[PDB]
Amino acid sequence: SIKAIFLDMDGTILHDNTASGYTKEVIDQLRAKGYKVFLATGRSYAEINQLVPKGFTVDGIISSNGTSGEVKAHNIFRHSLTQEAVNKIVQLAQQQHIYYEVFPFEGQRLALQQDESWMRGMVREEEPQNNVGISEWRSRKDALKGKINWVKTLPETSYSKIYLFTTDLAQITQFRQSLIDQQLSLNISVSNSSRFNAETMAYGVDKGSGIAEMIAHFGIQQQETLVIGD
Amino acid sequence: SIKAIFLDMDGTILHDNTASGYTKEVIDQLRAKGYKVFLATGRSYAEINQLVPKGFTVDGIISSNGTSGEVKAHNIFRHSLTQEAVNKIVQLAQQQHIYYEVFPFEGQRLALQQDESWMRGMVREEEPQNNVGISEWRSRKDALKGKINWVKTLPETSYSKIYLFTTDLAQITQFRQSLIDQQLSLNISVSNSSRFNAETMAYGVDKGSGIAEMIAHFGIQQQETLVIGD
Repeated sequence: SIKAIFLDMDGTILHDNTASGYTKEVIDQLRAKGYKVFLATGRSYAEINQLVPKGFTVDGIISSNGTSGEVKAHNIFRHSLTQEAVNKIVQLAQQQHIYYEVFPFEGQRLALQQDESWMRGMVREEEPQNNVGISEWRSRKDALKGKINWVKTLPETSYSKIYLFTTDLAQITQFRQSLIDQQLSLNISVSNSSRFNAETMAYGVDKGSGIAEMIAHFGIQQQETLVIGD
Repeated sequence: SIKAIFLDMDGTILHDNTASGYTKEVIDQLRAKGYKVFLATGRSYAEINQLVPKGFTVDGIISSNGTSGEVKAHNIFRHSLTQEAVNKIVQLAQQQHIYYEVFPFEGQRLALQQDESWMRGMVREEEPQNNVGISEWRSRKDALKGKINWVKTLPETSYSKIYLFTTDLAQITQFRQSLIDQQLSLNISVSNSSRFNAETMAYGVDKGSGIAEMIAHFGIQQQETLVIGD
């Protein structure tokens, strides 16, 4: 029987959205009935906190794709890339003109200002290019419009992940494989959501590991946990 | 251990609403995991069916506030007032200028043309009157704008419920009591959602009885059922 429920979402349904009320109400009910209820999100803790309505409460949140966990506004884990890994991955990307976004745990995603013009160049067109999906194309255009902090030099801070993209399929296939080849040297796990991308996070860390860490904190077993949503 | 989940809602969450998709998706997942998932609604089966997005699927629906149950587009119970009760309640309401809406299981709620003048007059003001809540006031104005079928004579059809309203507190208090007083003679149960209203349905019938009938249809027990939502 279930003691923990995880809801995976991007937060948007908690805002303006007339369903935020219903979702908040359902979570309150579940919690009142004795369930521990958790959010899982790819968004950062700060972002998800900004989106949710006033009074919205869960027993915990795993954010940044399983790399962070928060309970009563206290961090219980924060799994970072090494600074050395970040620097090497960004170096390789730049050298190959692979569009990249570096995600800190706090603040905007970022990229080096010296790479701004070729990154903007790569998604210049309004229509998606070279078989890239509508959704990923729009996401890149939206990110270039106002979500990237263009920095002169990479900040020294804890880093959740790096996203890598290009419209050149052969190039990204090869680059993704080069990261896989270095999984154990850089201590990273490599994932991808399209054939045009890759993401690198700390080795062995993902939404699943985040869920395991969160339920372990509450003394709940995997077979007592229900995971639903995105 | 839970085998059945009932979601209580008015349907609108499933409409253009970018939450419609998430809700459908969550229901698909729960059903794929082996739960029986049901809707419970105050709307009619026909209304709720045209609100939901395409491909939306549940194991059953209880509608019209527990008075109708549907499984695979077939009716499994349809609990009606008597024609005699409907006629009597309407007569009493008319005599006392208690605003009324008679709800068939199919088609628009209805009221008699001969009563249109004083029904519309009662809620003519844009400002809520006599302490009536904003919500209930707006509901009455919305109903009068285009949700009522004004008939010369009441159709002979199965009827789910009668809603009763007035801005005269003393009058609805007494009228509500009069219906309670006749609960066993008319074979009705009386509920109310504000001090300005009353609703009459078949004796013993409500959302709870509909839930009970629906889970018994699937051989699931009450303690195996989770009920969340409105």
